[PDB]
Amino acid sequence: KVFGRCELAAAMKRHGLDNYRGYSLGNWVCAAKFESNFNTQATNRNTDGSTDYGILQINSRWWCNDGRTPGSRNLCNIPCSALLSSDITASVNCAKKIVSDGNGMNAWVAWRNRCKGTDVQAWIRGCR
Ligand SMILES: C[C@@H](O)CN1CCN(CC(=O)O)CCN(CC(=O)O)CCN(CC(=O)O)CC1
Ligand SMILES: C[C@@H](O)CN1CCN(CC(=O)O)CCN(CC(=O)O)CCN(CC(=O)O)CC1
Ligand SMILES: [Cl-]
Ligand SMILES: [Cl-]
Ligand SMILES: [Cl-]
Ligand SMILES: [Gd]
Ligand code: NA
Repeated sequence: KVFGRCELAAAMKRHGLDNYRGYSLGNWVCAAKFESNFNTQATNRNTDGSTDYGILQINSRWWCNDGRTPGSRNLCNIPCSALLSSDITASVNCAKKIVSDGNGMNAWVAWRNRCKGTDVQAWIRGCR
């Protein structure tokens, strides 16, 4: 699924993501745009052999199981494929654990380089 901007904001906000660990709703929509292009099916291979999955490109090294990342952890206790769903529940619960773990939204390289220190409220401007 390719989400529109307001549509993803109202989904994220209904799944509790808004001001989660003090990160405003504009920070999450910002990250999703630059991680996946709002596209739930997005995948990218990393050079160590793991893969990033879904709208927030969640890494198979620590967080989910795809059966091809040897001696890796599955801390969200899900298959990688679950994070490719049009229903963003799996991805959201999975991003709550990651952003809680000590490093915040710096886990998202696209968030750090393109949204941190900018006008993030611009990403929800106009939405009801
Ligand atoms: C709502 C309009 O913006 C729709 N839009 C009209 C064309 N725009 C003109 C403009 O953005 O004023 C120029 C191109 N546009 C640049 C950008 O938006 O950054 C990228 C494509 N956009 C993506 C999007 O906007 O979500 C869809 C088409
Ligand atoms: C031509 C305009 O599209 C210029 N545009 C600024 C104004 N946009 C317009 C809008 O989308 O209504 C609103 C703010 N915007 C939210 C979003 O667009 O998704 C984030 C910043 N954008 C990033 C991008 O375009 O990728 C910078 C370029
Ligand atoms: Cl915001
Ligand atoms: Cl594996
Ligand atoms: Cl923080
Ligand atoms: Gd824009
Ligand atoms: Na894994």
